[PDB]
Amino acid sequence: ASVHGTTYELLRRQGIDTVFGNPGSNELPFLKDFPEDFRYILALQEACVVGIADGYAQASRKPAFINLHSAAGTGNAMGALSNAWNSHSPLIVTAGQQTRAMIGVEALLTNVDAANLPRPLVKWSYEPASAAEVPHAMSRAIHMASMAPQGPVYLSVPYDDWDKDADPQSHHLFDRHVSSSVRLNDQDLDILVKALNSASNPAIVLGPDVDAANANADCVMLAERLKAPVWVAPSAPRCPFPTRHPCFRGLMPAGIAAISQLLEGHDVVLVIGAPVFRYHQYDPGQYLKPGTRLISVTCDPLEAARAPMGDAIVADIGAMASALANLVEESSRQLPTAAPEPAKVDQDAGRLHPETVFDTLNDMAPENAIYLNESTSTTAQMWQRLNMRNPGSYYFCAAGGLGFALPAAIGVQLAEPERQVIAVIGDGSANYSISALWTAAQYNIPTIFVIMNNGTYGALRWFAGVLEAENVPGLDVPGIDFRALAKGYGVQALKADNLEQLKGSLQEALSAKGPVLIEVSTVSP
Amino acid sequence: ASVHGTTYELLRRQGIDTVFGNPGSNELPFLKDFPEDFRYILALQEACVVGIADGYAQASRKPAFINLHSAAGTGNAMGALSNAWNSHSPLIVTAGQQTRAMIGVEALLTNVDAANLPRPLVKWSYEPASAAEVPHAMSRAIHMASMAPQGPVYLSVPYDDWDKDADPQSHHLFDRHVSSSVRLNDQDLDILVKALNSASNPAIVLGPDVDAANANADCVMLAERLKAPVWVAPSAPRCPFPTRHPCFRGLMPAGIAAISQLLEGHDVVLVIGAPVFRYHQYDPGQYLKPGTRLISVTCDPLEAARAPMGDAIVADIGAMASALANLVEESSRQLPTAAPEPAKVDQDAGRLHPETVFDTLNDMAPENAIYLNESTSTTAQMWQRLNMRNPGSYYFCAAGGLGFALPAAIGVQLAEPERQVIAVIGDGSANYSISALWTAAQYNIPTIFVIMNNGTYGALRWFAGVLEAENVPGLDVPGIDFRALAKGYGVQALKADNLEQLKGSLQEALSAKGPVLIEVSTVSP
Amino acid sequence: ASVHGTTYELLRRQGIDTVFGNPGSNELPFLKDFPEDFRYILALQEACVVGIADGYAQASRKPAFINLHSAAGTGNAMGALSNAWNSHSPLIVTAGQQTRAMIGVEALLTNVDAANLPRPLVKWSYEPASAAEVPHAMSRAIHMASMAPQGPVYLSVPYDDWDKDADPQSHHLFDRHVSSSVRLNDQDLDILVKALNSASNPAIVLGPDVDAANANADCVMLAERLKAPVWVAPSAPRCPFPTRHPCFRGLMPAGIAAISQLLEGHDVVLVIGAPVFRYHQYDPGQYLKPGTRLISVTCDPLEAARAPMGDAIVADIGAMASALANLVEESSRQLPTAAPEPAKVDQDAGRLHPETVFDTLNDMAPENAIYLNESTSTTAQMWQRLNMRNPGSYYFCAAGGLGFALPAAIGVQLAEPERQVIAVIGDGSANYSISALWTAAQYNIPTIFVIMNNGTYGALRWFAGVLEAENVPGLDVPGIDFRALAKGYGVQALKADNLEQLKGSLQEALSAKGPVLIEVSTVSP
Ligand SMILES: Cc1ncc(C[n+]2c([C@@H](O)/C=C/c3cccnc3)sc(CCOP(=O)(O)OP(=O)(O)O)c2C)c(N)n1
Ligand SMILES: Cc1ncc(C[n+]2c([C@@H](O)/C=C/c3cccnc3)sc(CCOP(=O)(O)OP(=O)(O)O)c2C)c(N)n1
Ligand SMILES: Cc1ncc(C[n+]2c([C@@H](O)/C=C/c3cccnc3)sc(CCOP(=O)(O)OP(=O)(O)O)c2C)c(N)n1
Ligand SMILES: [Mg+2]
Ligand SMILES: [Mg+2]
Ligand SMILES: [Mg+2]
Repeated sequence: ASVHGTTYELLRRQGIDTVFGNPGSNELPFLKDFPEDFRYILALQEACVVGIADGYAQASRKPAFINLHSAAGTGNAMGALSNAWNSHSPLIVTAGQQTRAMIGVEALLTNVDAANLPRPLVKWSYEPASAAEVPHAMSRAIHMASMAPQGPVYLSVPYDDWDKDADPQSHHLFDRHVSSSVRLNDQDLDILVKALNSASNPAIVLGPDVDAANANADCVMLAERLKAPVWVAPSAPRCPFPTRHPCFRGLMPAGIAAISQLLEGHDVVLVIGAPVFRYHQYDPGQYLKPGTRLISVTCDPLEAARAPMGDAIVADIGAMASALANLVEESSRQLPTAAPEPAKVDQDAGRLHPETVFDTLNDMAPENAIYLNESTSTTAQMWQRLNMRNPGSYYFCAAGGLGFALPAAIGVQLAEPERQVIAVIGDGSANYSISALWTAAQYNIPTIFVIMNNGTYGALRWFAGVLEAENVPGLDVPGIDFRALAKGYGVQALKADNLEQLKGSLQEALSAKGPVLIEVSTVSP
Repeated sequence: ASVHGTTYELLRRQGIDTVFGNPGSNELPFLKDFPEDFRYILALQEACVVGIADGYAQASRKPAFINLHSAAGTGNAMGALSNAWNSHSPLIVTAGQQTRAMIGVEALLTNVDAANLPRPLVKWSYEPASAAEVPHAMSRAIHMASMAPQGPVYLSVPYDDWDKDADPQSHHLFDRHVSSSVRLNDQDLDILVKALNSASNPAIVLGPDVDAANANADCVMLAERLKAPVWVAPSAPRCPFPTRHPCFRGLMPAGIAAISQLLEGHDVVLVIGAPVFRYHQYDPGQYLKPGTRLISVTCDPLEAARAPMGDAIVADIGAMASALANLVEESSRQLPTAAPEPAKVDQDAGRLHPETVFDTLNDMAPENAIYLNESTSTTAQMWQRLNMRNPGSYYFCAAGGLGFALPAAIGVQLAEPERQVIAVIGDGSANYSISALWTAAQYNIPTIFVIMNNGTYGALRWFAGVLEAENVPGLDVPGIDFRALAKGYGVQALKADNLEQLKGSLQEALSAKGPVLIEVSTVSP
Repeated sequence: ASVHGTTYELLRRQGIDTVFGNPGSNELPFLKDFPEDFRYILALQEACVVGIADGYAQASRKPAFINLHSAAGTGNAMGALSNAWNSHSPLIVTAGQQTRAMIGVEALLTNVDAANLPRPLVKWSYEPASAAEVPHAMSRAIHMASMAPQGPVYLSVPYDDWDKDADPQSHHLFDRHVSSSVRLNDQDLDILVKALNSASNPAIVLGPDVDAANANADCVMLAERLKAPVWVAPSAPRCPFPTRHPCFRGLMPAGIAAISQLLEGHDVVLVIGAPVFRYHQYDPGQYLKPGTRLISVTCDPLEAARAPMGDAIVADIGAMASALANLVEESSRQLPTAAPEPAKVDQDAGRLHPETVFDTLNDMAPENAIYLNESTSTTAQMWQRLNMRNPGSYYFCAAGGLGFALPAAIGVQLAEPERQVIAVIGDGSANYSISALWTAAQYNIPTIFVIMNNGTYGALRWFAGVLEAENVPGLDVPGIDFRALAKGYGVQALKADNLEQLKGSLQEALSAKGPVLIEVSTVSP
């Protein structure tokens, strides 16, 4: 067998059947004779290839396979990798290298010091020392991406390797099962359960690894038994809990003093599937107030090490959430009462308030919609206004890197063909991976893109206000016609300048048989 | 509180009370006002500082703290780190950096690009961005070294940081408990237990993470219930099983074809606490023969990813060994029969055969002795001839880096004051960290060093034979007087040129109140 | 031709005929059939292999070739590399890697992520992607080490590569000549010459790249024409000027305020072949006083970039010193007058003052002696008391990493068989690479080692005084018998407890036909 044949066999035996790619000449020997059972998803720029794969992985809860072109293709994707690192996305990134005979002279398209290029944003990064090693290296990549804590990995392959003879002993790679589905030993688990049972005012804080694990329903059982309020950890990249459940208390503010104040009076705070914590703004104070202690369950030793307070347990989030939900006592305390509905903001017949857009989306979208956020100044309102009952219903760029939601919405919709994906993207963010629109058009992946157009980088105007920073250049982005960009890439486009047109545009988009972009004229900050 | 005071408080609250060091000027601000409850162990060169700390950590089963001088001190220790990486040793390596005001100009003793210096041989490597951050960075280092898979970490600290004010919120670091004591979820554990119960001819292979976990006695229960032979995985850095137990079958040959041949006819091979596998020699063949399947339990995702065959489970070795030993059925098969005793090699009245040295050590040493091996051409004989009943009884440089056993024997004897440590070290290996002898003399740490003197790098002469390599230079090391080197560093010294003198020298050394070196005239290969 | 044959041919064609090494099993395929025209110099530990090669390179002014064993051998040498980096030493470091077929599984002796291991202390670090590439990679290593700014480089080679067929086109590597012998263009050179001619009170500061370039005699002509005082830049690793020439003013103090004060009243300060500057102690103040401007000529862009003041020119030191010495006008100012001789320190019949040792060395040593310093608390006195008329007469560990002078003295004496090498090494420093003594004994390289025994790390006691640091542990090193360590490794040994015995020991050592160690009882600080 050739290295090509053995590698595609390994991939299909490990569950991989799709290649997200932008091709190049170092990759033609890999892509030729492309197997009939695989499907290649082209995108026009690498940040878009990786963003699509990333949404697909996160929504499918399985690794996604990427193929990029040498150094420049890999480099074009590094902002996307920054997000994938922070979301623990299982991404297997492969890039073609020059033929081994041309690497020394550094011929054009040589990826110099290849394994160092994607660092520090990958779990494992490698170039094999011979062609026969490529299937074993690919095996290592699959498992490194897929073990807890999941994350992106990188394999560089000289293009001459593919046609070489494979090692016949590579067949032992094909059916390897590797598990990291582990939980705290019985004795220590019992100590943890007794501490939860004994708490007089417990709180729960949930992060994105809960949704990744599909542990959401176990965490609802846990919060119901403990009769405990549930917050989402700050800077949330996913939604880990039904947002209209009576226990739900919303997104935590990403500040040190805000969070200790929020948690005051809670004696035991249990954090599951989040870093402790992904703060953002400068908000100095106590990490925790007197009387509050914290216990974190994380799948990631780097999170456990860097928490400034609390105990920690490094284990699988699905296994831990399930064990705790089934072991804790039913508390005799009263179940928390549901937060009230948000108020309607006054809206005239002109530009839309973001509140109005979310309220209308919530009124019209199916109950199993999936939302993506890259509307940076409207996050708090989005979280208050969208009822998200099901898992896998929210994604926001986990490292803050814009250019995620537009491609990732396409990957998510590919992963979940029966759930309507709606990406709400600011006019600033929409440009970073605008070319991804073409993939949705070409493959007919029926994502709806809602572009919030207020003409400015609104969140940066807000941070500038907090800093009291005057005379900052580069904050305005006038003069973009999103309907013309959608036409550019083959996607039906609509404009909503007021509420009547927003309703009509949403009705048409929800009825459409393909992707749709709606440019919404929003109020300027 | 100062950063100095808060950092020593963090260390003592996390169980650390000893600093293994070779001091320098960037470290004086850390070492001044050295706390009365800590103890500083000086060694004269950094490979020796790290080798001592390493033996201490491995034998104590807890992290050890090291303090070295900037770049050159850290660089002198990098071979030692190579071993510590492969043995999963929990080493917290700190090094002093220049004052922050002098780093830019690259004053003398600046550690340039400090965090990259020890890579790839550390789990985590860092320099803090401010003085107030140093206690949190130290906390991160403690936990990264201590979480499974354990390993060395590196922290660089500008010398001006220590006298700065600490953040009052650093107190939340002091009592953090972080656990990685986890095992496979119940459902999958039950599947694994049923596969073991159902095996018709199971084999067990154990590696060094079993001894690190003190899981040895659980693995004896497991092998007794399964009525299964037990091998030690190849290239063994520790001994995970009593070597005269009836199930024990010895050290596996470090070759691919040798191991598949050994395992042939075994239907399920369970590997615990080892890489799969640490092969050495070139020995191409099948990874496993038809009819054999393998299941590995490892604490290290990098081991699980790179195994060329088998299933794998990434979990704590102590938690997994205990759970399996207590859950499996007692098989009705007959218990394996003990291997026979090794034969006596003919010995005349002249130079000693290595076989004779081990046989005599076994005759005379206490039953709780601890041995270290750095006699590279005699390993197989050592394993056959020393009855090691207890855990923590054997150490051999885990990456093959010579210069480990002499210092590590001193650390081990410090960790285990009531167990006689006996290091058997070839005349070649003895030179790499010869200066460590001074530490044993100065602190009166009563290690016995047995130097196997055959005048040559014997194992390299053997590998040269296997390669059929002629005219190789640099293989002979004549003209070293080990009794004079021991005198140099204050250690009592004895010579054994025949068996009568070997017996007398061992009797005197075993009776001594301090360290002793015995130079033994061994047969030339 | 094989890769082995083509590589040794490349080496001899590029002037390399000696391999400094400590062998291992990954290197046997390289070392077999060792060519009859090469010479292998064995040392017992890698810091000693690299220190010997380093002295040899620095004194010979040509690259030296090193061969080490995989990761642990390379790691044992990293402190030595830290020095070699700061001295711009042209060192070609090769290390053996596992066979390519065993790298993936990480067999024992695999050097993982090999090219990153020696960073940041090398100019270039690489592992070839195929066997046929090895001679080109070796060519790259030779030239990267040898081009200005010279420095260490690293090549990792899988052991199976050597017996493979070489590319017949590799012959084009054999006779490549690569020059970096360059100087500032004529127009800008003329501007610089006119500025020097016009200076009313010029000063010259010289660093180690002057001695490396053998530009010393040109700098004497330059200082004589400009009638300018000459200082050696701080933290000096080499001596660039005759120390009894009338222009010589000694070693600059390594502090910011000290140097600006020293230079005050000098209108133009010309620095040649040094960083600007290698400060050490904390000594805040003005980089330069009003009225002083600085112009640096360096062979190293990293030095030019990081100078906090002055203009800079990046060019070859030999070409620039020669051009300036021949172009500048003879000034009509009076030639500087020679510094007076140092005074005799009162010495009784007991322990030796360091002043007395240097005074006696200066009285007895040949006028072409070469000295090495690793007596850290006595540097200023050494510089005042040794008349060093010739180039290549002084070496001190350029990064401050102890363990350099003892091995490097052996390399220097190998490079300069007709110049008596005398290494003055403190009792603390002597331990770091003590095993190097064996190389001098085995090859009969007649270095004289003068061990300054005061029982303590004296310079650290001094820095502790400056810091006002009390209760510092680990500063004393009692209980070392250097005569016994020399006997250990086959080197004749003498003791001097007073001046009479110092004189007699020096007379005997200067008369000896092989290496000699003298342990000198010096006054305690
Ligand atoms: C790749 C990339 N480039 C730049 C940025 C900086 N940045 C961002 C940030 O540095 C801040 C990110 C942040 C931080 C905390 C919480 N949420 C977001 S926001 C932004 C403007 C986006 O404008 P738009 O999409 O029109 O939405 P709003 O009008 O609602 O704000 C910018 C430019 C970024 N985050 N990522
Ligand atoms: C830091 C370092 N430097 C070099 C080496 C290479 N090496 C070694 C290796 O490359 C091989 C290591 C090895 C490989 C597999 C199994 N066991 C050991 S062995 C050795 C000689 C040691 O001689 P000595 O202590 O006198 O014992 P024997 O006479 O019984 O053999 C050498 C030099 C090494 N392993 N580590
Ligand atoms: C590899 C290594 N390890 C540690 C150090 C730290 N250090 C040193 C330093 O951190 C300081 C180096 C320095 C700094 C500026 C100028 N000169 C030297 S000096 C030293 C003691 C050496 O003792 P000894 O040889 O007996 O001579 P003296 O009695 O005359 O001082 C030590 C230990 C070091 N420089 N290098
Ligand atoms: Mg906007
Ligand atoms: Mg030997
Ligand atoms: Mg001293």
